[PDB]
Amino acid sequence: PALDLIRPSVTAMRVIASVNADFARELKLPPHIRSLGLISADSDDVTYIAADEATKQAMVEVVYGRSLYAGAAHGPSPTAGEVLIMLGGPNPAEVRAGLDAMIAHIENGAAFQWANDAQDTAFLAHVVSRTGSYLSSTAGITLGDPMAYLVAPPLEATYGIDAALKSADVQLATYVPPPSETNYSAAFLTGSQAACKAACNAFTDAVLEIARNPIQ
Amino acid sequence: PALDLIRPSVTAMRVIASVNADFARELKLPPHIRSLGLISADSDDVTYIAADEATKQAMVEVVYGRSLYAGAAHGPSPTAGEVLIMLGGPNPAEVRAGLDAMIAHIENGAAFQWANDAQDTAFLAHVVSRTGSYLSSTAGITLGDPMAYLVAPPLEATYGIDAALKSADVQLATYVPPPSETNYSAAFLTGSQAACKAACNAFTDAVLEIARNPIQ
Amino acid sequence: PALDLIRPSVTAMRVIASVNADFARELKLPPHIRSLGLISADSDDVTYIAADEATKQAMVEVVYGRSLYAGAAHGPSPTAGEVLIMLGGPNPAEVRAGLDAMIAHIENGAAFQWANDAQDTAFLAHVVSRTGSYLSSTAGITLGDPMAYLVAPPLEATYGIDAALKSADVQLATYVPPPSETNYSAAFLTGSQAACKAACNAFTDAVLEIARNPIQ
Repeated sequence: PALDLIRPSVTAMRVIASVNADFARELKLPPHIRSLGLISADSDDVTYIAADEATKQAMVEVVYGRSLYAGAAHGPSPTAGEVLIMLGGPNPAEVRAGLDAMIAHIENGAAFQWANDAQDTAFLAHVVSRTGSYLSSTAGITLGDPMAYLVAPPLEATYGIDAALKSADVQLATYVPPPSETNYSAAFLTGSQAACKAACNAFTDAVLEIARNPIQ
Repeated sequence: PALDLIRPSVTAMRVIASVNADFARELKLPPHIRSLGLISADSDDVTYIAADEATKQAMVEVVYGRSLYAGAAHGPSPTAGEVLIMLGGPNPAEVRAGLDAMIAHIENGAAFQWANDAQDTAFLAHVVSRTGSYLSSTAGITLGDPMAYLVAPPLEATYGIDAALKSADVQLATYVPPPSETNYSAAFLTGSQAACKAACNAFTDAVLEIARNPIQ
Repeated sequence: PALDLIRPSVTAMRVIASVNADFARELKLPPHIRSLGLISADSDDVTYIAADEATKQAMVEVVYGRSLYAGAAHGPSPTAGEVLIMLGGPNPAEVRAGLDAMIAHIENGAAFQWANDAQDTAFLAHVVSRTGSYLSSTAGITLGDPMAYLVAPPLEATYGIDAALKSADVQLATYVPPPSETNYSAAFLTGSQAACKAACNAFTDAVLEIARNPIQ
């Protein structure tokens, strides 16, 4: 039913203890990063948040992060999900700690929710109370500060973003207009933590409203 | 059966009477445009034509217009369809008039047609007799002049475009090679109205030919 | 079962004996190329290899080559497959010879293989012993030299590329990170022919390993 959590899952994972020199150059890895952890999951935004959480729980940084066209439900294989994260580290131990943190946060952390009882529409309104290096890489987001991670289908997202910015003391840090590779739209809002929560609640109310009466 | 109209439908709609300042800046809205109408439908090109028709029937202009990867049949939700149009206006009344025009033209206007009796292949060959601001935004298209809107799968489209340019007194204004986000290919042809109709008929004949015997 | 060949098929084909002048200009065709062969198939990489083989078997060159978003299984129509190749030639005879070579190599040539018995995961590890103009267009690849064509889902591909570069005397010529329009990842490796075969075998072993135990 509406507001129930969609539980994402890790679909594939591997650790490259020592990345090949040639491939390392093509990947433009810093000198210190010669160990690489690969992970794929069926939910892109939840995974992006987990990767960022990983850069707080270990000596890792995101080397690569991209989502798939049309999402997991139209993926080329079960191992693909709709994302691939490559975490880089100085050694296999740090990489595994990072990956462990990613697994924990993909299975029991930030999660999309059903916008309706029909369960054909999904959205994400999540507060990252303390951003790590990854999310703070984005222009407008400072390392350690909080943020609201808002994701929804094109129209729900546009309406909801406007509705969030009017509900709390927050600023638009990054706006990803529709479509993303997955055909969703996304926004990263900044400000106080309590304010970000507020924004998330207003976002949710907007998406649910459209879910109930999509055409007024 | 072949040549039957595919009837598209509006999947979601909303009006933002007064857009948030911050969001307005990120959207780069002109000073006069502070009211915003959002609409999503299951057919991208038909919707693009409706939006353009709207800029003739009201004091609106298209702020944003983009289609989804792999189309409506592989959309993330029923409200997404495969397009989102954001119409901008000076006030909610103009925006609603624009949206009303969009609805009318999405339900009873330009429409794709089945290329075969199997109904697994679709195309669009439509004459926009008088283009509005939106379509005329495209390089080569003058405000008010006519044009042929041709859309078909990669090969059908390439063959048909060539076939249209040989059938009537027309020029290639814009060519969108495959794939578009929806995996179709498209062309906007220019010239006299009667000539555009001619181009549409030759386009159709080419697509049907391939539909009957795809491999000669 | 695992390692069985996926047999691709041509989905649509046509020859334009004499391309329209206007369209020819928009396509930026060289003066000598005024005949054009169009072909679409359900497998993009196999088709890219066939097109390249065609530039060896006839006086043709690839005018256009692009794949579709989310692949054949989520294509807009059966004629679309997931690729469109436009071969350009000086006359219809050369174009038809090129197309004949493309058909033969799409039906009985380079072919993806199932990574698992479930047959939900596919990969490509193929040695092009003598590259033609098309593949050698890519920076790092010399006309006539050999190469390994490696393709797999995001994680399988990353792991396998690293694994290939460690298995044989080869260099990374081109790396296409995930996702491609089809949501796969790809690599073109260079070096001796025997070495390329080696790389293909190590690639395959890596993809199969992940297929058996995707999460270690």
